[PDB]
Parts: sequence; structure tokens; C-alpha cells
Amino acid sequence: AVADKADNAFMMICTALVLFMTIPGIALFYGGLIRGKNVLSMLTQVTVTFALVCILWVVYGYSLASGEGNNFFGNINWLMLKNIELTAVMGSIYQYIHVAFQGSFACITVGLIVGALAERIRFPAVLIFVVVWLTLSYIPIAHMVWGGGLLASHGALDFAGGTVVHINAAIAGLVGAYLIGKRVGFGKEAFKPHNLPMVFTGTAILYIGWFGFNAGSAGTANEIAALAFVNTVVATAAAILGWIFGEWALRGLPSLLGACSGAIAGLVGVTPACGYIGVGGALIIGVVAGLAGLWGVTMLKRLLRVDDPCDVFGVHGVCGIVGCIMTGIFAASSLGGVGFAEGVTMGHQLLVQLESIAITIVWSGVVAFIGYKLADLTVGLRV
Amino acid sequence: AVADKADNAFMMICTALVLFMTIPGIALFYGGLIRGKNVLSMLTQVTVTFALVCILWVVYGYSLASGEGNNFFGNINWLMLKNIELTAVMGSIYQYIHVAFQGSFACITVGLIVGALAERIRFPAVLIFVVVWLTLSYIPIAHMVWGGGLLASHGALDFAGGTVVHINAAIAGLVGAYLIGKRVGFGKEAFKPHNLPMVFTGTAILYIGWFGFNAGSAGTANEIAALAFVNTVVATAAAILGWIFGEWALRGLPSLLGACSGAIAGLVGVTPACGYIGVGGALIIGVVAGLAGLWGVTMLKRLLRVDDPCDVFGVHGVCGIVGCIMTGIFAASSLGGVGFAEGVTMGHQLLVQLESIAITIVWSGVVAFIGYKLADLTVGLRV
Amino acid sequence: AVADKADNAFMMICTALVLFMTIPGIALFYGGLIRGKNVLSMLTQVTVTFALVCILWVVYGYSLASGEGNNFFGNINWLMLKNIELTAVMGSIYQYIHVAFQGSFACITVGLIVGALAERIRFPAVLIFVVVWLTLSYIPIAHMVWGGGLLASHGALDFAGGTVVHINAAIAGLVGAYLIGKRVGFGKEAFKPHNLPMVFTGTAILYIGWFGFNAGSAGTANEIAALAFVNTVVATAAAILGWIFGEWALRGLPSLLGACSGAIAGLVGVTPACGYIGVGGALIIGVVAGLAGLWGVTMLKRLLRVDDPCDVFGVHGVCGIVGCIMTGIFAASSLGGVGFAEGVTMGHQLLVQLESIAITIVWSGVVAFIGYKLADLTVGLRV
Ligand SMILES: CCCCCCCCO[C@@H]1O[C@H](CO)[C@@H](O)[C@H](O)[C@H]1O
Ligand SMILES: CCCCCCCCO[C@@H]1O[C@H](CO)[C@@H](O)[C@H](O)[C@H]1O
Ligand SMILES: CCCCCCCCO[C@@H]1O[C@H](CO)[C@@H](O)[C@H](O)[C@H]1O
Ligand SMILES: [N+]
Ligand SMILES: [N+]
Ligand SMILES: [N+]
Ligand SMILES: [N]
Ligand SMILES: [N]
Ligand SMILES: [N]
Ligand SMILES: [N]
Ligand SMILES: [N]
Ligand SMILES: [N]
Ligand SMILES: [N]
Ligand SMILES: [N]
Ligand SMILES: [N]
Repeated sequence: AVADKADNAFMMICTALVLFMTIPGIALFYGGLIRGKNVLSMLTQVTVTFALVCILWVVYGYSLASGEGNNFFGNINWLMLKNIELTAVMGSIYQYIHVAFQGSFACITVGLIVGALAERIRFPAVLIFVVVWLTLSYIPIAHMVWGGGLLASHGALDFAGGTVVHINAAIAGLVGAYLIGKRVGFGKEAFKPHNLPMVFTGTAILYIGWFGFNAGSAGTANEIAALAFVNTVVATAAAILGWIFGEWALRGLPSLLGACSGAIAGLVGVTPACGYIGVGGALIIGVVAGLAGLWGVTMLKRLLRVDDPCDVFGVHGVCGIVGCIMTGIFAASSLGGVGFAEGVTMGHQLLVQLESIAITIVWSGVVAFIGYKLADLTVGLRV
Repeated sequence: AVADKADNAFMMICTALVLFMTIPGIALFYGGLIRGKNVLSMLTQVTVTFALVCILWVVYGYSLASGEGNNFFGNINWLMLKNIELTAVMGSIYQYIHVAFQGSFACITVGLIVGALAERIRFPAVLIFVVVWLTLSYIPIAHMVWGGGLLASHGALDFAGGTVVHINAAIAGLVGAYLIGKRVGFGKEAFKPHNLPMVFTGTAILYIGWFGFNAGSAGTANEIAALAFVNTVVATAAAILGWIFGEWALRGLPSLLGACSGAIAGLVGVTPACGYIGVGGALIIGVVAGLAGLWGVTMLKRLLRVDDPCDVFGVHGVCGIVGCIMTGIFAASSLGGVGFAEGVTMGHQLLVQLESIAITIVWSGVVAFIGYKLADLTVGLRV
Repeated sequence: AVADKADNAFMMICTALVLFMTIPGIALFYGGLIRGKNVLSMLTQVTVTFALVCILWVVYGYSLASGEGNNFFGNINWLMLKNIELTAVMGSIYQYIHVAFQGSFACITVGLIVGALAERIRFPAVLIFVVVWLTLSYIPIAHMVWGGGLLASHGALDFAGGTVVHINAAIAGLVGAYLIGKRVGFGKEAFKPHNLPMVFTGTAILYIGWFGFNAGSAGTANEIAALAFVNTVVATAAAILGWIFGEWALRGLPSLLGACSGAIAGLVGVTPACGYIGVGGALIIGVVAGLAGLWGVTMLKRLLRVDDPCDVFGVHGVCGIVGCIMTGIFAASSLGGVGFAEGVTMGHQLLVQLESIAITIVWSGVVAFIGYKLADLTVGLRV
């Protein structure tokens, strides 16, 4: 095929926006959630694992995620992008841009994990973990969903990565939280309000970059990109309002963290759905996702009983699951969505969504466990 | 018509840039201008009213602002974007992108108001105010200028919103300042220097997003976008220099706040003008706007006698008026501008600009008064 | 020729990204490296000199840098962009966009100098310095490399400005450091860790803007833009890892500043190379550049023996030189690069790179000396 320069332009900018979500979006986001004394370490781990992901992605991750192979992984014919002509076209853009855009997703996924857990994990251990989990969870799941693998073959709908990014990372992060203890200092049982403007700023950068993430997942500056863009605006706004409404009812007042969490919740919830649903579905998914995220972090507080940056994973995990399921509903044309595929009914699609969720949770959780254990066994996990 | 993917790409990115102006640009900007103790509240109000604006815009604001109707408002045929095919084209882009781009303008306009006043207005009251003022001031004025309404019909020149955004918001904000008192704590009579890097960072984000705002108002990545882009660079720079020059003359030294205010002043002043003037006109408008903004905040200090975030409205209001008037001059071809419309002379155009200004000020000020009073009467305005 | 709207769109967004590198990228970057008490001053100087550069660029810099003239400067036929029709096309974009994109490079180059030195230079003096050095170093060197001048005529390879931006600025900054003393307060001999998140955030913004810088230097959203984009990702990541590896070996632990410095090092090192090399060359240049930057700042510490923001110039200078030389190697097709030009062998190309480096260092250093001395003689350099 031949590249469309408009799509090339679009997709390079969307990739820059997705990179912005990690560098510095997620780092600032967690920077506002952890104690001053660990912020330096976290920023270093986020930056160094970002770099590591970037390199592993071009060395082999792109080939194994996006190369044709089997249901679970691709191939090694594109190691260091060998055999990719610079003018090769994937879709309607140069394949190199596709490489970069997909790599950026690997980065924010790993950033979501590392930003939360960095303060409790030894530096060499996080490096080992990322290698293991990027290689054996991110890459196969990305293959499965976006590389023509198992889940794509079953017709799972996941426009921009409710599974590959958010649930995948949430389970890995929650496994890390489970395996790696953290001493909560006296007086540090709740997030420090002084640092919450950094959480806001990170949320804002995540939101703006997420337009690259969601709209860019169209692969072209077309009407699906445009729909994904509008639905990102709408779901995020609806989830901010749903979360703050729920919080105002539960607690009697909105909070900044509630507003930011609601934003993330709608962004996560609409991620799988955004190119497949209408704007009404986006509104409803955003409201539900904001309320579900508030429920999820509320349940995690019952478990953890302190504020912890790993609470983020409750939002990514619960809202990723909610948005993946709700996609199976609101993709219906009767609700203004695109379409199910041939032969597919809503109930079928819902089962496929559930299957995709379950596979992602087990796959990621198993690989994460292995990667933490390997790190533990070789260098020691815990700070 | 058919969409141009280059314009689609351009316009989705410009919309992301405009959203960036609110989230987090204007929030950081005001975060540096208010006291630590109110920053949390302000960020919450900015984020929640942002969300509210986003939802009201898709529910009805787009239809009433941009639908065809009468001189003051459009219609309700596009409620929740019903009847808009995803492949509908407006101009040379998908209509959904137009929806999003226009919504982003509503958001930064409301953010300008809320960021300043949040610290003095009860949360439920700001929500009521935004509903009232978005619905009855923003939407009709946007209709009037960009939806084929009264001011467009009179040939008002306003490329990117000297009226719809800056004067509109400045009057609403100044009415709020007038109606809502604020106790100035001892020792807090001047902006805290420690927090001014946040003002800088917000100004910077407002500046970069403003390229989406001004150039995006061309609706296409053409030579008018390019002119608007260059004139944004030039007017902003010229106003930074004009403000700092005036400050250096008035006070004996430049200041960071002066530099940032000068940036805003040129951005605001060039907003109505940027697609219609030549680069020389942009330079002159920027210098004048920087000096006029310095004059305006100087006059507001005589009234307020303390530093207050509502001083921002002096810049938006004075520089919006100055840029709207100066557009009526520098749009002339003899000064390197585009053009007046058929039959139009400079003096005629100036009257039309003045008329547009006067209408915007009264309309916004009246609706703002009503929205504050309704809030007051129902939930209470004042913190 | 006729403009391609995709390229117009691309290039306006890339220009916004490059502007973002200065406003606020480099300001935040240095804001984290200098003492609280000087940050205000530095931000003011960065913002005001930014504005000055923007205006001088449209008044004459664009014409003298990009107009056809001689080996060292162009002409004055495009003063205030006169004689440029708004629909004039340069390459495949409107010439006005070219103006803006090139101006943005002038801005980040000057920001690199000013951000470092602002805290030690009087305000009027920095203004004089910028006028002199922009006019007599930046503009001629930009002419020389990108305006068809001496270095372009010799076939120097410099895709995005290893010479024009990084070495040029590094020598000017190092001359400033040499000529302008700075009292290091007691207790302030090392960068304050508390402020390093701002260094991270500035690095992040520099990184994301650098996609506009490097990919935008293709002048079109084509496969060279795409290659430049991927190589920016890869070289930056490789240099983060090379620096942190070197640091971990030298010091026993990675640091946040090391990670950020490594990012800058790969960004600088890949700047001249990014459109001419393959992704393997980018990886190798990034590793080498990260290690070379670590060596360079290590040598500057031996000279300075304190942490100082001018240490940045060791990275820009050393890594700019390394990347310019390495471009002469990795541009070879045998290493996956583009190409040398007709008749050119690697050894020839290396000599040309060395020549370009030497000329840039002497030219910039001489003009910088003159500009500092003129400032000193007229208003006084030192705070
Ligand atoms: C993404 C941010 C992650 C942690 C989210 C914190 C959100 C606010 O925190 C949550 O507020 C709720 C009610 O206001 C409570 O019910 C939850 O237990 C509490 O953790
Ligand atoms: C957009 C920022 C809004 C408040 C603007 C503060 C700008 C600096 O503040 C202003 O400085 C002037 C001279 O230096 C004085 O003449 C004004 O009274 C003072 O308010
Ligand atoms: C671009 C940032 C500029 C100053 C760079 C500081 C980078 C970290 O600082 C450097 O760390 C090295 C080993 O860790 C030492 O060998 C150097 O002497 C030290 O200056
Ligand atoms: N995607
Ligand atoms: N507009
Ligand atoms: N360039
Ligand atoms: N995320
Ligand atoms: N994400
Ligand atoms: N997030
Ligand atoms: N603004
Ligand atoms: N704006
Ligand atoms: N602003
Ligand atoms: N840079
Ligand atoms: N740069
Ligand atoms: N930098």
C-alpha cells in the first residue's frame, strides 16, 4: 500500500502524545501520590524502565507483538526492525510510525506499574520484572489483541487497550502490591494534600496524551479517530462527574483526588470502547466507570486501609474490566455503536469480552508473579 | 463535502492543544496566583466544571451554538449529536471534530472564569453559575460570532474569540469579583513569589495550546492556519516585550509575572486578529496589547489594591477589547491584512468591532449577574 | 510548488512542540538546577529573551538565515517577511510555517544558553548578548548548515542541529560560564534533590518537544520523519541506559539526574544523525552519547568542582560533537543509514563533520565572547 501523509502526521503526533503520558504524565501522577522521600527513586525507575521498554520494543517486542506468528506471539523476523523497509506501509502509515506508536503503549503500560511500585521495589529488581513481564505478558497480550492473535481471532473488541494496557497492568501492579510489603510511616496514612496538584497535573497530561492513545488507535485521521476523540472527551467528563457525584454522596464533598480519579476512570473505561460506541454510550460508560472506580478504590481501602499509589490499579483494573464489558453492549448499533462483527450477537460479544478479561487477568497475573519471583530470587524484590 | 484527513489530523491535534489550555494550563496558571490553602478547591472546581462543560456541550451546547437557528441561538436538532452522521463533514473536517474543537473553546472560557473565582465561590454555586452562563452567554455569543448569528451577520471580525472567549469570560469574571467578596489574609496582599513558577508553567501551557486555539480556528492546515500561527508567535513575543518594557519603565525592573502577563496579553490581543492581519500588524497589536494589559491591571490594582487572581480578567478584558478593535484596523490590506468584506471600509469595520464588544460585554455581564444571583439565591455564592 | 496540507499540519504541530521545548521545557529544566532564589529571574530572562528571539527572527533572522546570499548569511529581502506571499511554499509547506519552525529552533538554542546563565547575568546584559549572538552566531551558522551556506556546501550532515543548536549553544554557554563568575553559597555545592522533579519534568517536555524538533526537520510527514521519530525514541532510551549504566558503575547507583542527563545526551547525540541513520545506529549513538555525556560532565566537575546548571553545556557540547561525528559513520548504508552524497566516502564525511564542528565551536565561541564583552562594556555582565 501507500502511506497517507495526513495519517503519518496524525500518528506521529499521537505517538508523541502517548509518550507524553509516561514522560512525564504518569511520573507526575504518581509523584503526587507517594512520599517526598521516594519520589526521586520512582522518577528514576520510571525513566529507566521507560528507556528499557523502548529498547526492548525495537529489539524484539514489535516483532513478537505485531509480527505474524501464532495465537500468542508473532515472530522474530523484525528484530531491531530488520527487514522493514523504511517505506514499508502498515495500514495507511509508514510501518516505522506503527512501531513507534505501539511502543508508546508498551511504555505507558509499564509506567503504570512502575510508577506505583517503584518506591517499594529494588532498582535491579524492577528491571528484571519489566523484562520478564514486558516480554511474556505485554507482548503476548498485545499480540493476542492487536497482532491477530487469540483474542482478536475470537472477535474481542478493545479499541485502544482496556485489556492490553489497563487490565494487564492493573493485575501486574496488584500482584506486586500483594507480594511486596510497604511500611507506612506514621502520619503518612493518607495522601498528602500538598502534593495533590502534581497528581492533577499528571492526570491532565495523561488526559491530553490519551487523545493520542485513543484517537491514534484508529490508525488514521478519519471519522473513527474523530469518534474516539469525542468519546474520550465525553467519557472522561462523565466519569469525573460520576465519581464526584458518588463521592459527594458518600463523603459529603467532592475532592481533587476524586475528580482526577474520575477522569482516569472514564479514560480507562472508554479505552476499549471509544472507536466502537456512540457518544451516548460514551457518556454512560463514563458515568458507570467513574462510579465503578470509586467503588473499586473504596474496596481496596477496605483491604489496604491506607492510601497507597497502588490504589491506581483498582481504577485501571475495575474500570478496564467495566469498559471492556460495556463495550460488548454499547458497540451495538441499536445503541449508536458500530457494529458487531458478522454473526455476532450482543450476548456472544459479551462472553467474548469476559473471556478476554479473564485471559488477560490470569496471563498477566501469572507472568507478573513469575517476574516478581525471579527478581526476588536473583536480586531481592523489597527495598 | 468530503473530509480532508490532513485537516482532520490538524484539527484533532489543535483540539487536544485547546483542551490542554484548560487541563492543566489555566489550572496551573491560577494555581500560582492563589493561596496554597485554596488551590485544591480551585483545581477541583476547574476539573469538575470542565467536565460539566464537556457534557453540556455535547448534550445541547454544540447544537445551540452551531446549529442554524436565529441571530442568537441555533437549534436542538443536534442534541447529544443526534442526526450527525459520523461521516458528516463540516468545512473540510468530520463534523465530530468540529464539535470537539468548539467544545474545547467552551472549556477554556469557563476555566478562565472558574480558575479565578473558585476560591471564593461555593462548589454547588459554581456549578449552577456555569450551567447558567454557559447556556445563556457562551452559547448565544458563540452562535452570534461563529454560528452565523448576529455578530457574524454584521461582519464582526473575530478569528479565534476575542469576544466569545476573552471578553465574554472577562466580564463574567469581573462581575463575579464584584459580587463575591474575598477576605485577604494578613501578609497575602501580593502574589506569593514562591508560587510564580506555576504561573509561568501555566502561561507556557496556555501559550502552546493557544497555537491549537488560534491556528485551529482556520479549520484547516492551510495558509491562514500558518498565518495565524506566525502571528501568535509574533504578537505574544511583542506583548511580552511591550509589557516588560512598560513595567521596566514604571517599576524599574521587569518581573516574571509581568512577562507572563505580557504573553497572555499578546495571546488575547491577537486572538480576534490572528487570521486577518499581517505579521507587522501582529507585532503592533502585541506591543499595544502588552501595554494595554499592563495599564488594565494597573487600573484594577487601584480598585482592588491587592493582587488577586481576578486581575487576570483585566488582561483578558482589556486586551480582548484592544485586539478586537485593532483587528478592525489591521485587517486592512493596506496594512498587510486580509481584507475587509464586501462594501466594508475600515471605519465601518471599527464600528462593527465596537458593536460586537459592547454586545458581548452587556450580554455576558447580564447573564453572569443572573447566574451568580441564581446561585446565591439557591445555594449561596460565598464560601 | 504547492503545499501539502498533511505536511502543513505536521509542521505546525512540530513547531508548537519545538516552542514547548523552550516554553516551558528548558525553563523548568534549569529551574530544577538552580537555587530557589534565582529561579524567578531565570524564568523572566528565558521568557523575555524568548520573546526577543521570536521578534528578531521575523524582523531579520529568517531572512538572513534562510534567504539566499553567501556562504555565511542570506539576505535582507525577507525583513519582517516582506515579499513572502502567504501562499508561498517552501519545500511542501507554506513558507510561513517554515519561518515559524525555524524560529522555534532559534528560541530553544537561546533558551539553552539563557536558562543556564540567567542567574549570573544582568538582565540588560543578557538582552545585549542575545542580540549579538543570535545575529552573528545563530543566524550565520543556521545559514551555513540549513540555508545553503558553507557547511551545507561542504556536505556536512546535520539533520536537526547538532551544530546549529547544540554545539553552538554549548560553546556560547561555556564561554559565558568562563567569563562570568558565580558565588556558590555555602551548602549549595550540589544540586538540591528537592528540586530535581522539576529537572525531570523539564527533561520530559524537552523530550516530547524534541519529536517536533527531530522529526519536523524532515519538513514533511514522510518516512524520513518517521525514521527520525523512531531514532529519537531509540537513541534517547539507549543514552538513558548508557548513562545510568556508566553511573551505576562509577558511583554504585543510578540517579534521577543521571537518567535525565542520559535522555538529553541521546537527544542531543541523535539530533544531527536522526534522519540519516538506521535504528541500530541510533541505539549505538545513544549509548555512546550517554556515556560521553557522563564523561563530559565528569570532566566539567573536575574543572568546576560544584554542580552548576552550566554543566548542561557539557552534555550539549560533548554529545553534540559525538553525534555529529557519529553521523559521519552511521549515515553509511552499510550500517543501515541513508547514504553519503555523491562521491563521498565515510572518511571524507568524517572530515567534513569535524570541520563543521570546529567551525561551529570557533564561530560561536568568538561571537559569544564578543557578545559578552559588549554587554560587559556597556551595561555590565555580572549580577
Ligand atoms: C487514581 C487515584 C487512586 C487512588 C484514588 C483515591 C481517590 C479518592 O480516594 C478514595 O475516595 C473515596 C470516596 O471519596 C473512598 O470511598 C475510597 O476509599 C478512597 O480511597
Ligand atoms: C495575568 C496576570 C494577572 C495579574 C497581573 C500581574 C502582573 C504584574 O502585576 C502588575 O504589575 C504592574 C507593573 O509592574 C502594576 O502596574 C500593576 O498594578 C500590577 O498589578
Ligand atoms: C544535564 C544535567 C547536567 C548536569 C548533569 C548532572 C548529571 C549527574 O551529575 C554527574 O554525575 C556523574 C556520575 O554519576 C559524575 O561523574 C559527574 O561529575 C556529575 O556532575
Ligand atoms: N492501540
Ligand atoms: N474558533
Ligand atoms: N531543522
Ligand atoms: N493510563
Ligand atoms: N492509557
Ligand atoms: N493513570
Ligand atoms: N486564555
Ligand atoms: N484562549
Ligand atoms: N490566561
Ligand atoms: N535541547
Ligand atoms: N534541542
Ligand atoms: N537540554
